[PDB]
Amino acid sequence: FNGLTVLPPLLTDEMIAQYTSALLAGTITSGWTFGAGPALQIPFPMQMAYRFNGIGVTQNVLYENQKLIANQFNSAIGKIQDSLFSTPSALGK
Amino acid sequence: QSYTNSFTRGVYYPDKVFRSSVLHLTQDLFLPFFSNVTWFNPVLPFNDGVYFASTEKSNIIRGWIFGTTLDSKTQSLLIVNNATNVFIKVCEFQFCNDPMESESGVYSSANNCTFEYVSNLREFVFKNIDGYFKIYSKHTPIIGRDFPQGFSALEPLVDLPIGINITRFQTLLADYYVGYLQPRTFLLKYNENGTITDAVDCALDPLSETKCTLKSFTVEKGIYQTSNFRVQPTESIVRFPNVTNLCPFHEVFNATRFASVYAWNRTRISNCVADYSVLYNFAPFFAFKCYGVSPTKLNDLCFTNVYADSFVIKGNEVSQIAPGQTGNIADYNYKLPDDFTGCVIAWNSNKLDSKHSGNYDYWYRLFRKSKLKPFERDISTEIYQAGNKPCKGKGPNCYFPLQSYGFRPTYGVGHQPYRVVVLSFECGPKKSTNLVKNKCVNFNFNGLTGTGVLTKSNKKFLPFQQFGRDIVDTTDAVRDPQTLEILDITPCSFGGVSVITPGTNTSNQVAVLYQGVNCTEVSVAIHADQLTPTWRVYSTGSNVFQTRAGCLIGAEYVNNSYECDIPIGAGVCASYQTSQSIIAYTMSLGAENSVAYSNNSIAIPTNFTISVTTEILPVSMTKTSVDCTMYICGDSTECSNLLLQYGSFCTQLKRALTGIAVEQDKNTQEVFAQVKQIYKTPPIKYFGGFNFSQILPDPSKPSKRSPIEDLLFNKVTFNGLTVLPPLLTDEMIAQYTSALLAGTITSGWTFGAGPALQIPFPMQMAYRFNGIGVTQNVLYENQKLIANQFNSAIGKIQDSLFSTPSALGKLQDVVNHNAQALNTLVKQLSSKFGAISSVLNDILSRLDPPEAEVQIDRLITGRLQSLQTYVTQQLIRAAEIRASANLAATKMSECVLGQSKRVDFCGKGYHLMSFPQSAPHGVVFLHVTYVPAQEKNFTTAPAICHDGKAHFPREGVFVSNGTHWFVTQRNFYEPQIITTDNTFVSGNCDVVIGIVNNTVYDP
Amino acid sequence: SNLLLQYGSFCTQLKRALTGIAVEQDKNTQEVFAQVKQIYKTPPIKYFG
Amino acid sequence: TGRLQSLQTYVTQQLIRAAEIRASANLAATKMSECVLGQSKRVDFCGKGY
Amino acid sequence: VLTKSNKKFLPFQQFGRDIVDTTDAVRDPQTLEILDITPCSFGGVSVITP
Ligand SMILES: *[C@@H]1O[C@H](CO)[C@@H](O[C@@H]2O[C@H](CO)[C@@H](O)[C@H](O)[C@H]2NC(C)=O)[C@H](O)[C@H]1NC(C)=O
Ligand SMILES: *[C@@H]1O[C@H](CO)[C@@H](O)[C@H](O)[C@H]1NC(C)=O
Ligand SMILES: *[C@@H]1O[C@H](CO)[C@@H](O)[C@H](O)[C@H]1NC(C)=O
Ligand SMILES: *[C@@H]1O[C@H](CO)[C@@H](O)[C@H](O)[C@H]1NC(C)=O
Ligand SMILES: *[C@@H]1O[C@H](CO)[C@@H](O)[C@H](O)[C@H]1NC(C)=O
Ligand SMILES: *[C@@H]1O[C@H](CO)[C@@H](O)[C@H](O)[C@H]1NC(C)=O
Ligand SMILES: *[C@@H]1O[C@H](CO)[C@@H](O)[C@H](O)[C@H]1NC(C)=O
Ligand SMILES: *[C@@H]1O[C@H](CO)[C@@H](O)[C@H](O)[C@H]1NC(C)=O
Ligand SMILES: *[C@@H]1O[C@H](CO)[C@@H](O)[C@H](O)[C@H]1NC(C)=O
Ligand SMILES: *[C@@H]1O[C@H](CO)[C@@H](O)[C@H](O)[C@H]1NC(C)=O
Repeated sequence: FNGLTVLPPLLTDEMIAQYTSALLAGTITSGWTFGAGPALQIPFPMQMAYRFNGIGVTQNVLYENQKLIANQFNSAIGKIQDSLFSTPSALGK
Repeated sequence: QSYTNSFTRGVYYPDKVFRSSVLHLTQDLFLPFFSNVTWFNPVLPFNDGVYFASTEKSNIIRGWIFGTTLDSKTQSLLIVNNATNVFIKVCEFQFCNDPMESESGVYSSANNCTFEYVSNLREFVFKNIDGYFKIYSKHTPIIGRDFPQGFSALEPLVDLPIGINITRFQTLLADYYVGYLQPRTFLLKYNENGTITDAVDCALDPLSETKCTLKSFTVEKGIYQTSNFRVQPTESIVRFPNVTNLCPFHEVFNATRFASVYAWNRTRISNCVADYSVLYNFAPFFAFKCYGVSPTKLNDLCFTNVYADSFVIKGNEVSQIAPGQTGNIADYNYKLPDDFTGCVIAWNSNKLDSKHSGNYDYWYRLFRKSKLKPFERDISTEIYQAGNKPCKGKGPNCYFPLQSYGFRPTYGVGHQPYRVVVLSFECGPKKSTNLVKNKCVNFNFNGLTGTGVLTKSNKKFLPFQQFGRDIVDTTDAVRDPQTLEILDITPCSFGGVSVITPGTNTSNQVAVLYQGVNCTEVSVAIHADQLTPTWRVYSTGSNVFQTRAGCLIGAEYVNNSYECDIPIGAGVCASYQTSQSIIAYTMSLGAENSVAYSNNSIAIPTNFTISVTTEILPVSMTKTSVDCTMYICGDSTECSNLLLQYGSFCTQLKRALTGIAVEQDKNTQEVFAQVKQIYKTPPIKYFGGFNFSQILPDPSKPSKRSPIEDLLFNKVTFNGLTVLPPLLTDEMIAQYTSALLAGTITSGWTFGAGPALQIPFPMQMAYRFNGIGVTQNVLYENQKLIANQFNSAIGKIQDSLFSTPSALGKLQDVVNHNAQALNTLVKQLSSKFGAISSVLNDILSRLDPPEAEVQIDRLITGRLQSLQTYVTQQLIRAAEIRASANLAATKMSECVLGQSKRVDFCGKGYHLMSFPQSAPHGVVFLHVTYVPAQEKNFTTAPAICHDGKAHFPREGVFVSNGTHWFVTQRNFYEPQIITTDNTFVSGNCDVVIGIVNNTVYDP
Repeated sequence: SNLLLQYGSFCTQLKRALTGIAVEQDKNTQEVFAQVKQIYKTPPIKYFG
Repeated sequence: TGRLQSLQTYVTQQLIRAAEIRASANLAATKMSECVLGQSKRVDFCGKGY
Repeated sequence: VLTKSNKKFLPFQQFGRDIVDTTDAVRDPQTLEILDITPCSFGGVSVITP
């Protein structure tokens, strides 16, 4: 330009992706605890049981409908890939 | 005759302004640091001031001789000085003494000696500026003659109003060091008295430029923005179309016969290149009087009207050919206008306008009963009447109104025929040069001027388009006017340079990041003297690194990975390591840690830590009130009247500032005054082992502040601007802090939702464990230890603030930002704003009010823009601090007046409690949190299939130590034997995946 | 440049504001994305229920 | 004067947009510290529904 | 208000300013006495009305 300069961000996109991957891996393996100290491992069907307990739903239902819920999630995430892909105004902000 | 370096010598007092312990950055003709100094009766040229340090005790130096040639034209200055008093004679002589009573004063002459004046390590700054010869003397008689690399200011000794020309200087003899001065920028440090004890250069080193920028002599570790680099232009090229000499020149300029001199030819020079300068060589043009423009070449500008004229005149008559002149030509032939901007070119034409028998052919008008006007043609051929009787023919005083020139070859310059071209306007001089490519160069293509790099273009122009633009509306591509070729205008490389330093105290080596530039490009620019930041960091061949942020020529890249210390950009960061040097590394985003996830693998901690963390929040800002009239106008009635015409700008600014002040008051009111009644701590002071000494008020001192509050307070530190005191005094704020803390430590969180309800502190902490999914039985089971942990943690806090001086960075930043805003506001009072001066009083008693109105208006506009900018900045910062104060109020209403379940809101872990502490313009939250530790790997199963039915823990987790299956709390290892009161049943043993057979014993 | 020199520290104020904005952006992304102590890897190969 | 007023307008607009984006980034940090690093009980904060 | 000053002017400095470039000290050669220039008292007035 004419004196304007766009300074690149300190955190490169690869580093931001690495932070995202680390947060997501800690969320899916160690659950919610990694943000309050050392990451404590726990199987995902147990963390989902805890999260059902956190909304006034006893964990049994989760197990009592484990696989179905997975498919629901497996379906829901799929629609996201389409929802962002089809609508061009999804990333409006 | 050796060459040395001037270490820090050559600092003189620039102005008689006393200053006390300041850092003043001034630009003047200084002696650059570490410059090359000649150590020595040869002739030394006087290049715009010289630093002369004569070091002798034998008094060999007997003064100075100053001048340019000493040829009895210039005032040769003769200066002598024995020890303290200087005898100065500004004489004018051919020679000095050099072409007991060991003195020779013969010189050569004393003619026109207008002025005489009387008054070991003798250093003198000799300058000639503003008609003043300025000699600055430091006569420090050190014992010896060796050149000391030391510091000493130079006081102003003498100023003499000479107003003469000086180019050379020689030393009177009957050693010394000489250095030259250049216009530089220096940061002078005046001490308490007016003693400039230190000076920092600005053109040397990246380190001694951040000092100039920050107005300080000690910089802290970090990266500092500084001046912007640019690759300077290398050459300059001006290009024009194929020079069409085809103007009506040769037929007009080189015709054997013209018409009558009064009847000039319409030599209309339009729509062609008026390159008639070559014809200067065709004929010996003698009377070349170009009054408005004097082209020795003329090929660029296009103009509408030329009104060119052709004349045939004598020699000793051009005196009447001048703008606004009167005489025979002006009053009879053609009047030249007062603003006559054109070329009168008369050339002798004996070889083409003379003949043997007499060239009686060129008539000129001598008599006319009318006066010519500019840009007029006289057609009147009537015989002039000079007698009362009617004029018909010769005889009486009736001359033919045209006299024929008697052109002869024997006549002199004043009578030889001159053929004259008169260019009389109501092109552009420059010869086209060769086109350069791929070089940062100035270009002047067909009048379009700029700077940039011209390369080959693939853009196809339609055969009428000359320029080329973009959405930015900048000239991107130009087609060559001469060779008809297209080429783009890629601009010269530029950007910002930043200086990375580990701090003045740590070291002095630095790094420089030329942002957004190729290392090859910057190295090439360095090689062929192309960079504007004239200082060059010494290239070693390994101290140059390339990254997406730019070229970092200050350090070496290491393949190692460390946490970021000084952010460089694009992940790359720089840090000092000890051998001792600056290194650049890719930022390591912490240690990589893979959690060993499995189908059946859980880890429950068996221990914990009661951690305490500090959370510093700005809550308020300094309340500032500005009197618009007094700030803008120094109690001047005229300025007030002029300001009155600008509407309610002063009223608007006052309203905004008052709103900001009341907003600050409401901010501290909302943050600290959420408690109805001031609560008092009990006198017993025992809280079940918890200490609470550093946070409770300490009565054995004034202000009744806690020791941590005392550390916080001791750790943080004119012209219409007034700092209004806050409504709530710091004692009152401390009283609110004490009341909140006492209600927290006696009634717990109950005092925030109603009347305070007393409760023993261990019981309150037990319920706070209940609030984070840890049964109260833990606390009682580990009371003492936990208390000690808390007692330890808080203790470390007292050291953490004490040891680290950068802990209260945010509040100090707020205070410094307000101080900087006020300092800028008052410093722009000295800004001239394109006016005569920055003081209204001088303008008033220097100019009449009608003229002074313009200058006062300019100053008013500048100061009003300054005030508006300050007010808008304060409004933005007030909104920011309002958001921060709302956050602080939310924390005090949730972290302090209760236990918050929001993660990472009231601390880095499971929140237990929080304690507020007042701080200057802010609050500090001591967040007490539960951080589990001492993990233990375990095997888990979502269910338990005992009586053919699945069993799930009511609130626990099923774990196994290899052999026996227990259920435990999911935040603290407490195994328990599985029973019916401990699990609940749902269905049979088929849907659950990780179900495991076991026994559920009934009690 | 000389004419602009008489307008006081306008350019200095603008540069300080812009640098504050830049470091604010860096701090924004630091606060948003760097709340994790250590980089965690996914298990070598495994599903999650 | 014209160009410096343009610069001041641009800088003020950037400051206001920076305050807006700072509020947005604070909200994003709060979400990642309350919706990602834990389960939030606030209604319609981490999405429409429980 | 012109009061006795303790600022040691070296015998070449006529004026004396501060970091704000406000002349906080002057000395007339006739008196040759260094004196500070602390300004006339001012401020604001505010009306408390019920
Ligand atoms: C809580 O801790 C403080 C600080 O250790 C105790 O106060 C005194 O601390 C100094 C050392 O800084 C000791 O020499 C004193 O003996 C301590 N006590 C007294 C009475 O001055 C404080 O006593 C501790 N709390 C309680 C209730 O004992
Ligand atoms: C200033 O000059 C006085 C003269 O008496 C001296 O006492 C004082 O120490 C000096 N201060 C400094 C810092 O040079
Ligand atoms: C004008 O130029 C023509 C030749 O082009 C010449 O014959 C004529 O006499 C000239 N008249 C004057 C006034 O020069
Ligand atoms: C005309 O051209 C001839 C050569 O052909 C030259 O000698 C003469 O001086 C020129 N006169 C003018 C006025 O150009
Ligand atoms: C710098 O220019 C060279 C030219 O050959 C090129 O190879 C290199 O990639 C460029 N570097 C950058 C940072 O663009
Ligand atoms: C978990 O169980 C599934 C069931 O098919 C199996 O595929 C997977 O390998 C198991 N994971 C282990 C044993 O780590
Ligand atoms: C937990 O750690 C503390 C020291 O921090 C120690 O005193 C205590 O005994 C430990 N508890 C267990 C269960 O190991
Ligand atoms: C996981 O726990 C088992 C025992 O339950 C142990 O043998 C193994 O080493 C642990 N793995 C870890 C701590 O990574
Ligand atoms: C498991 O815990 C039980 C309960 O006391 C103990 O008797 C047994 O030795 C423990 N075994 C292992 C392998 O930890
Ligand atoms: C649990 O025991 C039942 C019989 O009591 C058996 O049918 C079932 O397969 C067992 N489950 C496992 C996982 O061993």
